[PDB]
Amino acid sequence: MVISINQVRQLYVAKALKANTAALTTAGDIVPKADTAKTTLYFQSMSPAGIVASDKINLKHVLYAKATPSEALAHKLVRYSVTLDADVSATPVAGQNYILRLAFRQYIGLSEEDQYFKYGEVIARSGMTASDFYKKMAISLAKNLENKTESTPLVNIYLISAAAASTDVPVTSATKESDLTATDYNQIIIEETEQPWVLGMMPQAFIPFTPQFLTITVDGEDRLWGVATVVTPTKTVPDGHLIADLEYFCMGARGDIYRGMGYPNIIKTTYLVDPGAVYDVLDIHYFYTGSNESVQKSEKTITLVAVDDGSHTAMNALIGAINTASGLTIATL
Amino acid sequence: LDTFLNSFPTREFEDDNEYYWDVIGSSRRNIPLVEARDENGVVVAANAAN
Repeated sequence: MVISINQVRQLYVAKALKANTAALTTAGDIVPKADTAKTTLYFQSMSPAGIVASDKINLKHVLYAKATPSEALAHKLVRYSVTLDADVSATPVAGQNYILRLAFRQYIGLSEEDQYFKYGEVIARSGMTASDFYKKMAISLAKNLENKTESTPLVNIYLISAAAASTDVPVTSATKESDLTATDYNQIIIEETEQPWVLGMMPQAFIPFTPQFLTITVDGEDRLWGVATVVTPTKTVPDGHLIADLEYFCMGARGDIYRGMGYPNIIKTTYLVDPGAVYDVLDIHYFYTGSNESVQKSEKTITLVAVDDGSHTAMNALIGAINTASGLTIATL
Repeated sequence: LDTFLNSFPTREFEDDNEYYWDVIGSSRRNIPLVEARDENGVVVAANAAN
């Protein structure tokens, strides 16, 4: 997760808050340290190799200092609801080929902005009702997008029966109409998916989409049958993978910048962020001004992560300590 | 004593006025320490800790 820096960013993990430098025993233990006059602030953190101290912050040169709740960094998974509009026809018209399109803004493995489609075919006959249409359209979509052949779909397909109205019925490339035995299917939902993530190689990223409907002839008029409305998300993607990458990149500012390049001849860094946990972040932007003739500012920032347990307890205590030490007025989560 | 003083050379001046000569010395220094203090400005005693 290579990022843009105001000349530097440093990350220290607040795995545990201790009162004194003597209590720093485990890796991740941290203590905010400031003098009694409150001229400078620094952090003493226990690395796997002894305690390390952060840069010293001249508390007159602090540009801003705010903390996040770990809900701001979460990515809701977008999901639409597809439905055939009662205006054109509340039920499929025989003989017409219904072709649904999923307009993706990137390819599966690339991040450049492009137009990328996936399709779903259904040909309607004299007796086919709405339920059977959604069924066959869903299975077509699955067999066409869940042709991954290595890893996982690009979007997930479900069906909702009018009886449930809330129970998403999954559909996969293996599903077949024999498995789907309901008769009150009323829509199709299409959620985004969590794509593969690698620590310092593949950044967390999503591929949005839009369900587009091609034209059918109903009364000699080419018309659009579908309704791609956006129902509210129900699933989320936390920041653990996002934060872990922040550490992986910001540990090359005080540690080894190479990371596997000369693979046999490397230095391997131990990372304390647990991808799988949810961290609430804190950040302090400051600068160094200098002496006569040296007024140019060297702006910097020190950010700190801490696991959230619902209530942002860990970070709330950490900032309470920092406000008690440096006298700042950082706000709690 | 005459043979003693007759060993050292003699140098003639023009008057009996105080004369002076410039002295060239050394450069390489190191500075002492008056004291040291912690981050809060308290002085470090000899029985104090690191």
